[PDB]
Amino acid sequence: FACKTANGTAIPIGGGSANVYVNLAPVVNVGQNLVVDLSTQIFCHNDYPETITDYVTLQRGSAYGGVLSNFSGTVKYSGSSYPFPTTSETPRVVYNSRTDKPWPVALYLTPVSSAGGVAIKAGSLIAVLILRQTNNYNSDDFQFVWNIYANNDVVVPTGGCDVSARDVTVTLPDYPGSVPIPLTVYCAKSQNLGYYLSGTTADAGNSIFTNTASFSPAQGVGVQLTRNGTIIPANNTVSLGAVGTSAVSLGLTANYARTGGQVTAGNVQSIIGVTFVYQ
Amino acid sequence: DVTITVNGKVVAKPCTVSTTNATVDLGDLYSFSLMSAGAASAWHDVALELTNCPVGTSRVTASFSGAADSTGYYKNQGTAQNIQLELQDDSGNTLNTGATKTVQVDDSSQSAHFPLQVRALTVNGGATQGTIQAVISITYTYS
Amino acid sequence: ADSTITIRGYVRDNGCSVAAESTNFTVDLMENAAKQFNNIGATTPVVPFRILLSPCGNAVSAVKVGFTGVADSHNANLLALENTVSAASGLGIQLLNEQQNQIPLNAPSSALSWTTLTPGKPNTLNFYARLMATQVPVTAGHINATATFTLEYQ
Amino acid sequence: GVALGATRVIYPAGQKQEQLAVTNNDENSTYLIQSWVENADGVKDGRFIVTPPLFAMKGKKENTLRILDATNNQLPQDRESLFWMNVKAIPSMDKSKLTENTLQLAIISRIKLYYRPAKLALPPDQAAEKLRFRRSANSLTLINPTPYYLTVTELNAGTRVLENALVPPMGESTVKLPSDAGSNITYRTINDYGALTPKMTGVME
Amino acid sequence: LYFNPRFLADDPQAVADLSRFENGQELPPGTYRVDIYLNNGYMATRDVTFNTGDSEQGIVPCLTRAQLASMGLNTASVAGMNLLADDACVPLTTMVQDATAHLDVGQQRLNLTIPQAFMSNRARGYIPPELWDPGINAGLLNYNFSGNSVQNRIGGNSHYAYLNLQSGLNIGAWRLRDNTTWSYNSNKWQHINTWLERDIIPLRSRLTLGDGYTQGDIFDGINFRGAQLASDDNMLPDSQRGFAPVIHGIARGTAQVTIKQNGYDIYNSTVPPGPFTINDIYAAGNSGDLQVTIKEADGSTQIFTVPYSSVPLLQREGHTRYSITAGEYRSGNAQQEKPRFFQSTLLHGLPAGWTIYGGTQLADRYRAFNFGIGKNMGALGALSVDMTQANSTLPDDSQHDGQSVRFLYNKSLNESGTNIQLVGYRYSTSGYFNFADTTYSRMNYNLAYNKRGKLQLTVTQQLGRTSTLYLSGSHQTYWGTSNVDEQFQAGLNTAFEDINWTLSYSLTKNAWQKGRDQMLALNVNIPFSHWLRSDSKSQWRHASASYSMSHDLNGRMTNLAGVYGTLLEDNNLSYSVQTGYAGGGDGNSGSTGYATLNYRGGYGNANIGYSHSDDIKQLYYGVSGGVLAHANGVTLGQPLNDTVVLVKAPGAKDAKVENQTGVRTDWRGYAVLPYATEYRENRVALDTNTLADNVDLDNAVANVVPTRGAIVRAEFKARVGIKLLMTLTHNNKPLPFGAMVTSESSQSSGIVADNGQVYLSGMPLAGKVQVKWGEEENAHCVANYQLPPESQQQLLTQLSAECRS
Repeated sequence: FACKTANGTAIPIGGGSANVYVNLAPVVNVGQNLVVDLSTQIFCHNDYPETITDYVTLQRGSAYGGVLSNFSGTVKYSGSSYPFPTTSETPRVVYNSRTDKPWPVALYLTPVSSAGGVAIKAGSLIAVLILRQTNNYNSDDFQFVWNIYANNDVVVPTGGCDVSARDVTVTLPDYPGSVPIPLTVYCAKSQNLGYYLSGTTADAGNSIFTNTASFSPAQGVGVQLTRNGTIIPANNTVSLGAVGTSAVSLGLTANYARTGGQVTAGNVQSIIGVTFVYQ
Repeated sequence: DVTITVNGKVVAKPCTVSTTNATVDLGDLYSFSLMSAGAASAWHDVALELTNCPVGTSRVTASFSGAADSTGYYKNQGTAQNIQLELQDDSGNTLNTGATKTVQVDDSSQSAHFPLQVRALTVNGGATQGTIQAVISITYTYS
Repeated sequence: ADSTITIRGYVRDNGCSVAAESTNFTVDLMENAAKQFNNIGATTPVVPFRILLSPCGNAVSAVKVGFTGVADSHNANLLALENTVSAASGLGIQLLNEQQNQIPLNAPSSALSWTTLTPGKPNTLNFYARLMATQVPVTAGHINATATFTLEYQ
Repeated sequence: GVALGATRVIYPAGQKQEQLAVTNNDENSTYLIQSWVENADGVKDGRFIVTPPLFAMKGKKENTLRILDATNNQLPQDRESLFWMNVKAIPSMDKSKLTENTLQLAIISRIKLYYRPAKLALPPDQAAEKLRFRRSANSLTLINPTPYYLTVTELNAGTRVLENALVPPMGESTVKLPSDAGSNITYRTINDYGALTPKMTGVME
Repeated sequence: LYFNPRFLADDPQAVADLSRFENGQELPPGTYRVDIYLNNGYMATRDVTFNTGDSEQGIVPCLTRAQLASMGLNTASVAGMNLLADDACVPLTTMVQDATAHLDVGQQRLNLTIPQAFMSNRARGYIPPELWDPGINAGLLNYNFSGNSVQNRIGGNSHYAYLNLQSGLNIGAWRLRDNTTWSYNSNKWQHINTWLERDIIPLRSRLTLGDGYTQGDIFDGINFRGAQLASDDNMLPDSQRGFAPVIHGIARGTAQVTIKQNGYDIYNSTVPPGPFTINDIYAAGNSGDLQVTIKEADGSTQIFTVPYSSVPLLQREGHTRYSITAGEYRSGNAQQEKPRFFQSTLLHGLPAGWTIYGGTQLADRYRAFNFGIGKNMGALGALSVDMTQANSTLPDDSQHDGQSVRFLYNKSLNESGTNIQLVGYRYSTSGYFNFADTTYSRMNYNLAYNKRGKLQLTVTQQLGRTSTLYLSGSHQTYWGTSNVDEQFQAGLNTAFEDINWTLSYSLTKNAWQKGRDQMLALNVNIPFSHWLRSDSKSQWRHASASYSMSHDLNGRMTNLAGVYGTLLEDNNLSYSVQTGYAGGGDGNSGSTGYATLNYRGGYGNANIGYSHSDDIKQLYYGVSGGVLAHANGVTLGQPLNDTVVLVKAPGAKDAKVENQTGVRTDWRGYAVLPYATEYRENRVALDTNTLADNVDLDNAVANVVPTRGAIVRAEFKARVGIKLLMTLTHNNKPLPFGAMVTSESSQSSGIVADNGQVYLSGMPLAGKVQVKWGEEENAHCVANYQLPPESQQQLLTQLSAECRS
């Protein structure tokens, strides 16, 4: 029994327990999204296929761990589907080969949130699984708990929709300014969506954002957001209709805004957020 | 959810000048008044017109320049002797060669003005017969 | 070159000024009592007098001098007194230059010479005068007359 | 004690009146101003009404004389006129010193007056370039073809110093010339502003 | 005063017209509102009770001790004046030697022959405070209109309309002003400022209620709204404006003190025997030291040198300037509050070159203290070290402390080369703040970036005789970041013969952006005035040509050239056509051009400015003017510059005053002067050349002392009538030189010239002619005249008449 990996080092800390370091590749699917696929990185084999037979199975009470412990989902165990954490024993899988075959365990998650995702840092607790390994040599049984840790900064999305980027930095020209914002929104199912504007403002019509800089700020210069033909105010649900599965953009345009009379030369910097609302 | 970083920059653009040939005439003077050391002629007010300024200009600094002499005043370029030029303002400041002056720009009309004054005086007294020629160059600085 | 200011102006020079000075006669008729003498003899004390020329310009180079007045019937080259009753009886005032010469009375400007001066420095003309008895003797009275110092520019 | 405006007064044709500033310097003396209009011949003419001919001046004060025109266009329009102006000064004296025998003086300043006609051909700025001579053995005759007035000063015929001479238009003026003179003639003319023009030579025919 | 008529004209009899001038008429009154003169100068006008005396006229004036103090006479140089009372006659003619009386009621004057040896001392150029005009109860209006014609290729249809309006009001001694605009794009009023100031004559202050700003000297400019109690330096004369040390000298006897400077004499006066003070030295820091000596009569001269310095913060001993402001804070920002503060400054002069100053700012959440001492020591220059201890308050409830310092040094030299003028080294800590930072709050850390150190450097240089080098540069440091603010400027000024050469250089650098900007341009000015022929009326003359070449050392090479001159004789229409060419730098070219037609008429100013470029074209146009609403009506004219000099001339239709181009007179006869002075004397001259044939003025010299923001009239009595020349003969005998000819029908009189000629102005068609040359013994020449109706289109008529008796 040796689950040798190529991307990380499965150091057996605590006997059977180990801390494997694998990568994260979230796959946005229909209905049930993929979070962690252990069937492509960890290769579990047997050095003695003629004298002993490994029987890897899963016990009960194995939920997530860390900040994702309040979620749920399903799990795929060698083709068979089961909800995440199983109340009962899953059937055993035989292991009698020297060929480095993977461990077919795929972790899923039920989308209860619309568009946003949870940022996972490198080297953190993800999910706690209590495994179980028996043998045909004797009636002995040993317990061991493996932990899934990360090695990079990959944000796992929760919903069935995924945006292009999360950190978009645009550069405005020196007054006038009209540049588009590249942002594409794709989903796995044709459903209705809705976005709105939310930020720090100080005007009366709720269309001019504030300017919070750090070194020599500007006065009388505001940030105004709009589409091709209509200025979009703050806190207004704007629908687009039937969202396809192709590259669908918003069509936003960032422009300047004058509030006061006296304009002093300075630096312009603000914070603009967005939140998708299901319809 | 999704963060948007918006960064901009406001620059300063120069304005448009209107007047560039404000000729101040002194007329005719007598030699009896400039005989004694410490007398002067009458003042002559003059102003400038700086309108049509774009968004990004609030501080206009004007710089003076010209020829000087051993005293510290302006050098006459005529055939007359013992006579100099003095430039002052509405606050009692001596505007020499290289003097600066920064005023504020109104926003409701987007204009700017520079009121000045040119008189005629002597220092040592006893002005000779000749003409008075003086060229004053003013360069506009934007910041 | 954005804004230029042209300063223009012209002045004119002033002419000279003449300062006058009076002259008192303190001869007290010393030689006019016992003389009983011809008209060619006149022993009178020389009373000097000067004309002040205090500051001029550069527009004055050479001027002309002259002395006009009322001549006498006995001699046109002499200065008569006032026709009063409290005066003497027959006198004359002879004018003299720096070189002690007889100045011609009522001479025109077409028979005179020029006089060059220097600007900046103050000018001073030192002239002289004396008296001259004309008639057979001099009675007591008052010696009063007048003169005229007329200059001429260029 | 008497200071006029300038050495000469230029009166162009077409004007109405001129100004003449008189500045007194003696503060502790009172002077009387008495003016009239003479001519080059000696006749006391009355074709120029001057205003205030009799006025007293006390202390340091400045006034302005005015000269009108009363000629009724009886002058030739081909040349200028040479007129003279006199300013007579009368001083003052005390009351308690009449028992002595003093002597007062009279000051008369002789200034010239010109009459420039209108619509001429040659301007007076270059009216001193045309000057022809006639070098006689014992004399010198100047020729002024231009109908204007020229004041020739500092006349030098080499190492000799001559006097001033005035030349009328379209006439001849014979002046004295010494036998020990040079060849070239150097002279400096006088303009209308009373300034001093620089040196300029000239060869004759 | 007795003249001799023997040499006046060459006969026994000329006019008994010599008594009238000096002592002509004696009279018993008294109170008839006579002026008071003191050595030919108008001081004031009071009512002096005249009594019976023993003099040339017969009457003597009666003054007091307190009235002679404000006149100018030293009461301490006269013994026995203090023993008298304050309500009796002072015998000045007997006690004070050589003090005669001279009363002339014909022109309302009273002269006092007082010598300067018994008089006191005052500065040369003193103006009396009782000769100030507060104003005329009227109003004030001013306006300005402008427009634009901006046109482009793609999206080039826009228009602008900028209108201005200035409302003023002057009732009594109050100065009420108002300013407003009117914008119009392709749209309402907007108030800017409204204050109410009031000058103070005895305490020499300037009360201001409303909008205003403080001085920039101790603290930065703060726009406020409220009370403003401060003094003005404009009321002080020009002989006492600046810095001048007190010269202490002891003279044994009557000597002559000649103050010499750089080999030239600048002052020459007599001093009394004993102590004497000199306080009439002008401000000249860049002219070396002073050489004051005493030329005693024996030949003992005291040679001593006194150093001199020139710092504007240093004051003179005997002067005190203070300023107290109160009101709210208004900066016009939408992210600031309106707190309350209290600024008060005080400056006092001390002897031996010492100055003490300091002020405080008392706000609710701001306290700043300043304390500076200025030391002048002579040959080492000067030094002014101040300490600024402020205590601000951050808006996030955190109190902090901090102190500041400013190093200022000055140094002058006479003839080794050029000297330095100003060096400023400002230094502060991290916990230093300003008044404007505390007012910037939009609550419910923000920023922590202030100034650290400021360095100034400006060194001028004069090498040779026709060359001047100017060097100037600044320096500024901030905390935390490494942003360095530098602004270097260098220029060259040389004039070869008539042509002027100018070579400048700039180097700018900011903190919010990157890249060091520089510029190296030149300027060639060739005036075309003396190079061409000169004649009477060219209309092309007073022409000059300019030529500039710019180079920013980055590939962009541009140029500029323009020819400007005059066209009219009166110099009213001004043209300015300039052009250039672009290329390099970023690949942008083009041929720009400008055409501005400035015109200055009598009623309103108007200008046409044509602009041309590659893709931007526009036209400049605007009409200005000013409306003066007075009691006699409405008089138009040029726009004022807070100085109103009104000229009242009934009958004048085209008389230009003197020195103004385009300023004329309307059909009613009123004129305004926007270009004049304040708190001093002025000279309003009147040319009578364009007053061709019906109106003859009497005088043309006006001498009034206006103030700041007042209306002063100008009385000039005109005469209506025609002039004529006559020849009066008294029984085939001519009239003497100088007589009096009056008229009952007209206001004017006459003066008889030589040969029986009289000049009259403003006379009717017929009138009685009264001739009285001597004393009133008999009525002798009473005549008249009769002008013919045919002769009317002439300038002057000449006729004769004859006396009837």
